[PDB]
Amino acid sequence: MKVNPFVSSDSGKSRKAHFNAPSHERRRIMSAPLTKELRTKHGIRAIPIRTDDEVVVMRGRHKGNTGRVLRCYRKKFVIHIDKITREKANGSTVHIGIHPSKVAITKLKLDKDRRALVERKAAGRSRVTGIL
Amino acid sequence: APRGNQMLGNAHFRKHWHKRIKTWFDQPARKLRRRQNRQAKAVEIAPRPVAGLLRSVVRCPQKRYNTKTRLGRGFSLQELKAAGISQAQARTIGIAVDVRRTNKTAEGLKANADRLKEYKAKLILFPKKASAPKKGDSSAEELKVAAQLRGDVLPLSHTITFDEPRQVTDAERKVEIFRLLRKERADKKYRGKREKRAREAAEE
Amino acid sequence: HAVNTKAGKQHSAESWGTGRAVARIPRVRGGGTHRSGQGAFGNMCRGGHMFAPLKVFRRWHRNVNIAQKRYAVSSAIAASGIPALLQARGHVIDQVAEVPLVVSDKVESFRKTKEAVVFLRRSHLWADIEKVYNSKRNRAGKGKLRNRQHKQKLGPVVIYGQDAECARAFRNIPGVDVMNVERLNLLKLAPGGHLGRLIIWTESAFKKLDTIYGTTVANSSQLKKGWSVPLPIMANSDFSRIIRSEEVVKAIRAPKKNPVLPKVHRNPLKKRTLLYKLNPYASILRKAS
RNA sequence: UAGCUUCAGCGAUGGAUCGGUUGCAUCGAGUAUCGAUGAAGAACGCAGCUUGCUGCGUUACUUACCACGAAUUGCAGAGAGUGGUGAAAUUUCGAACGCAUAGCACCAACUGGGCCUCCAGUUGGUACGUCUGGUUCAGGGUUGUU
RNA sequence: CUCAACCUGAACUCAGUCGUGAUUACCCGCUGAACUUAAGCAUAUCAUUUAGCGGAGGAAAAGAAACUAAAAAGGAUUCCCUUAGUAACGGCGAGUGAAACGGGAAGAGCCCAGCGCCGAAUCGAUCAGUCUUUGGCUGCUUCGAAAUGUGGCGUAUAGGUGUAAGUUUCCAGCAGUGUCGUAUGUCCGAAGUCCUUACGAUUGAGGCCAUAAACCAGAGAGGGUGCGAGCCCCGUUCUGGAUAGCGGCACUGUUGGUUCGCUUGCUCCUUGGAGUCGGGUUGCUUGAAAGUGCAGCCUAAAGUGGGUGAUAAACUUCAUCUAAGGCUAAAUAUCGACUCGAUUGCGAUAGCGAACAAGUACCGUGAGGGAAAGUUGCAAAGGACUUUGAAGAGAGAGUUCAAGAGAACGUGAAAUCGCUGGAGUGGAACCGGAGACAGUUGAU
RNA sequence: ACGUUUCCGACCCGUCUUGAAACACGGAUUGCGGAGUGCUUGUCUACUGCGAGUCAAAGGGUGUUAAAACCUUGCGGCGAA
RNA sequence: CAACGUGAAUGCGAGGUCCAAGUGGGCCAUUUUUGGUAAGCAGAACUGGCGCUGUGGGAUGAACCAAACGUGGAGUUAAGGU
RNA sequence: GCCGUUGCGACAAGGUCGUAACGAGUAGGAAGGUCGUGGCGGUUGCGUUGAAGGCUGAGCGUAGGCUCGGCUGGAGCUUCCGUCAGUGCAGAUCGUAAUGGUAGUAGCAAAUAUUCAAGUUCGAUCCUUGAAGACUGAAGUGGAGAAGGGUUCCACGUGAACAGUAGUUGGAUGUGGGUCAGUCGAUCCUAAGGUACUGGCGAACGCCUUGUAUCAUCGGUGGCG
RNA sequence: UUUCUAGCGAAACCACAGCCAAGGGAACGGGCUUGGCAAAAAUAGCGGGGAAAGAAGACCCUGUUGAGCUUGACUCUAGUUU
Repeated sequence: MKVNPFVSSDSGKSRKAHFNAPSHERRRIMSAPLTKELRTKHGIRAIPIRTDDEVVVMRGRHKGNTGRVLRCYRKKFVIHIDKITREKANGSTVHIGIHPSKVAITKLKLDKDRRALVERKAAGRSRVTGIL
Repeated sequence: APRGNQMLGNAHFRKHWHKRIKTWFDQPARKLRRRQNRQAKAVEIAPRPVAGLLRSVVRCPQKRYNTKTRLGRGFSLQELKAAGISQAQARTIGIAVDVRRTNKTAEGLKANADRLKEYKAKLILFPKKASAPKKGDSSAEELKVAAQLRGDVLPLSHTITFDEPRQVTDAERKVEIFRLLRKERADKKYRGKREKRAREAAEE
Repeated sequence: HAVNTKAGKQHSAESWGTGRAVARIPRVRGGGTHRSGQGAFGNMCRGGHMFAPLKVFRRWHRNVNIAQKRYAVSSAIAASGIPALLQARGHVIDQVAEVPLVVSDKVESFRKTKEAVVFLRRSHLWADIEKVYNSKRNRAGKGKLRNRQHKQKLGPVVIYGQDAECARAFRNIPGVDVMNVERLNLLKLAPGGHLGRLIIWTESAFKKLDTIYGTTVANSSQLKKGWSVPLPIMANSDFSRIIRSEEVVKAIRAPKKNPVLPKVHRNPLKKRTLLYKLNPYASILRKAS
């Protein structure tokens, strides 16, 4: 149970915040878990997903498929993955949106900022796990 | 249309009372707010007592209450002089001063003088500048014991005592109490008429 | 809770009167919108004020006698010591060692829900927590929409005497409450107003019980000025024992049956045997005839 | 036979009911911050395509700076974009201020018309009341001096 | 008559300021109804209230006794409980109606005029230095305000002189040192998407060494994810950590200013608000009753004087304050504004008028009036292509768990209506009781 | 059994009214909404606790599943003349 | 205080207190009866009815005759009839 | 015979049973309701292998209503114990939304009037061209303006809605285009009148006077410069 | 015009419905009792009935309901005279 008097356990408030969150907050909301191997490799559990990452679908009708994430449609709270597509009536091809919480990251797109973020998360995890 | 045996109605609801309505849904909130204010004041003025100034001992005005005592606004100038404290010293030491109250009886003056003396005995005075203590200033191991007092300073005691059993005396038994009371009433009632009769006799 | 004092009364509505072939309800004024000419104000009208709008100054809270509160708390505590009442209230106490269940003061030293769960499981109180887990469900009705999404069973209540911050070990276990013996809550001792909550007493709380609630001697309580355990109006509360006691058996008279009535009136004038049974001389008279 | 009524099955018209819910109602808590440095409100305008709503003000669905760190998305398109926000900017009416109140006019400089007494443009200024001080004054109102 | 002062009054696009207009929940001053009740109605009541006008703040106002009272007395203001539906008012009808004492929240005291002493010791602009410069400190700067008196002492507890004792600093800034708060930003966090099964999709069911066991739990609040999730994600717990900023404190340093005071005893001197109070009358107002409060007109003071002590007046015992000048936080009110947390409230005819391009569409010249309107699907995958038609549209087909979920799309009631089959059918039809027929259903 | 056919019975409900099937009024049909309530004050009654007492107010102390619960009254209300 | 003991018929349990609803337009009939020429008119007395009430009969009817009512069956009747 | 009420009674039970008599009812009063509805504190369970909701056969109960079956539907629902209530509709010329018979009915009849051939079109009484016949008849059914309207103006497309028949046409609808001033007006002057300043009044927002009420209200030639 | 046709297409009203005689009844029935009777579906007229529709009688009365107006009604008042 929450103890912070300034954190609301109101379902309506939670839903309103979730569905009106700005882009930078939707970035945090659209987080995906690392696979077991990558988790042991990097020391972190989950990270805000990013374009050009590599993931594997863990649930749904496309479970088991792998590919690179093309777009993070934050407005629609979904990510488009490479090769995860269907055909419209006319024949054109459309990517199927997948919620990042239902995939697992297999490889991180790392740059200066992403490396710094992963280092921060790993250090914090080490600290808290040592304390626990 | 009241019917049968009833108590005649008396409700005062003929005004537009819906415009003036007061609810008490914030009573616990007000309680918590006042507790928080007391805590903040205690932190601000520590180690001084939270209650604030010391108050005097008083007798309730009317004869319906004059057998009781309660806390007063402060100490009279006569009381301060008897206890050997200046008004300015009392102000800086944290003693309430009642500039309006005046003493007309030795017992009432002495009760508050004793209260002031006891407070002065219990008082702990910190150095004005911590480095250099002065005269009248409390000692270091005394200052180490200083703690904030909560509630009224020198709270009064409202316990009732019973007089010790004694022997009934013949002088006590021989008095006519009812006749004495009636005699006092008659004397007070007829004082003026007797004075008028005496004046008329003197003129004659 | 209350409705807005001006709800349904924000229209400059007037009645059309008679002669217009419509009901005399007040109607919205103006034109050019569908609202114009529609009924207003009345509780029968769409958009009007409800009947007797609920007011905010209703009698929400109650004054409860302190003596009756203490009586209720004591009765709940006493009922917690009856295994049958716990089963009736639905607690699983099949393998519980004893009722009341007193436990060593070490439980007050717990700091981890792992420790608490191990203690419960070894004490055989995990059946109640599993029943709570199975009992969690969706609440039926509008309560779901009002931050009351789920309904689930209540588990045991651990009562401690000297808090070594032991409640932390128990907070996260569903259905398990924690209380301090000094301030015992009737709302948690008898949830739903029903007797027989399952209580885990620590040694300190069990020892302090007498100090707090006193005994049957008047003014025996020290932390409740003038309070003492109430006396019963019936000494022996089992109705069959008195009935079958030797004194009552001696006084009682032997049981009887329902009185028997003839029920059916037959026709001796038409029959022979009945008439002769009632009047044997009739047979002699007929013989003479 | 048809029509009418009725029963069973099927289908229309209609939008009741049920199922939640970024909405509403009430209770409680914390804070004190509008305006001539131009408020509240109104009008008009601003987007590559965008009427309305929302946002913004001629730097006009926003500039700068700082934090985070890869998007926006309907189609295009090319330290993103979000959040904070201390720098800069903030149209016209409006207490609304040159006078009037949907119009016209005065002062100064500078620039252009070739010159300029005449035009045009830009900039700055010209409201009512009031306080303090300044300058120039009026009155046999009182007084002194020639 | 010349010149020079003062007084009074002007003009300035003179130098520098200030006011106006908004907001309504609370606050302060005015103005001020009627409906209604009295079973009629005029006093009364509604009500010293809707409506109208003006003026502020974060609170406002009030406030340090011309008080309460009659004890062995209390001692500013504000607020709560109680006093109490009491005293009292009232066509004494209907009705109205306080306060002190008592228990508590909070508590903080002071400044003038006058008398007296110093007597311009005081102050604003401007100039020049100087600093930590949206403001401060210094002056032979130059002007001006001020003797029709600015400043210092000093105000009912008085006060002052002298004297004897004791005792003697205080403000504001800057820098540092820590100590503590922040509805202040940013960053950081424990454990299964494990096996079997179910599903369109699992979070659903079962199993995960162990006597006590999948694992975490100081985290089993909430939300999202293909209804169901502590363990998939954001989050939650850590009376959370790191970091930057704001503050408050305590101590050190340092800059500027400032301190002949302060208390108690003795001595001598000294000590106060006028068209105001009070009185008459008039009107309103109050529970205030031979006048509670306010105001108009007339009258109009005194100095142990004046006010008050609730029944008016004289003559008497006293008691208690010191009016006609001023400042002052806290406890208190209030969601109108900004930001938050909740609920035994409503669940789209309900709840705000407004869950949605709602104070919108639309209406009225205007003041103003004022709606209806939520729902495809997990995902548009929003029906390619063939075929008839000019087209709407239809017949195939495809997508989909599903389209009889196909765009006005969740569900899809009743009224009403069309078709197919059966049966009845002479100016009503429906209905209760009792059979028959058709039909339905049961038989170890 | 809201199907058909027979025999008997069979006037349209609500309302005011002495009297309604009425040539008395409302009602074309269906869905949804729709009316003895809240509070203050009395009285009686039922139940519960204590009992010459009882209830305690504002308030204070505590309480973090903290608007709850728990503790707390020279004094106050009602009662005891 | 001492004695005496239930003194007409028939039927039958009796008494007390509190709280409160609706009503406060009535109408009809045998007999008596006032006003009126009379009235299905107006006003009274006793009792019974309708109002509040269905049922058999009077072809029909608020009041007339019979008789008052749970839901069914058998038998017998009332008024009335064949 | 059965149901229930009343009285009495038996039984170790807020219950069962026995027994005798009884059973009208408006206004009204009580009692029972495992009759029904929505919450809360608890308790008992069901659910994408199908909840609520909806339609409707086998039964149960004197009744209020309830259980089950079949179909539709797609996410919630429920037993029992206490307690609470925005708790039950046939009416109120009730509110609101929708729908019938009337009924393919009343009706679409003032302003003289149209016809022929052709064009376009899937399609022409109604659009266009030509020919004919009529009408307004210059105080017009003509040509232009003021107020008002605000794009209705012009061109090209048009399928639905609208044009109370129709429509290929349109003041409709979609996409574009269009208003050029030294001389035409406004702009300038004042009329009736309005509204400011002072002044007075007013508790106040502000009002009254446009007047010797108020009033120190300026500007013109020239010289000098 | 109506009429018939093509196209288009309302409203009032509606407890349920529509043949009569007499009876009795709220004293003038479409329904009730006894009789007369009683055969689809319709078109054009019609104004006897539906005590037909329009409107909570504008006539009369009641209400301790109003309003306009008047005065020798009660109580006040601007203004004016002293």
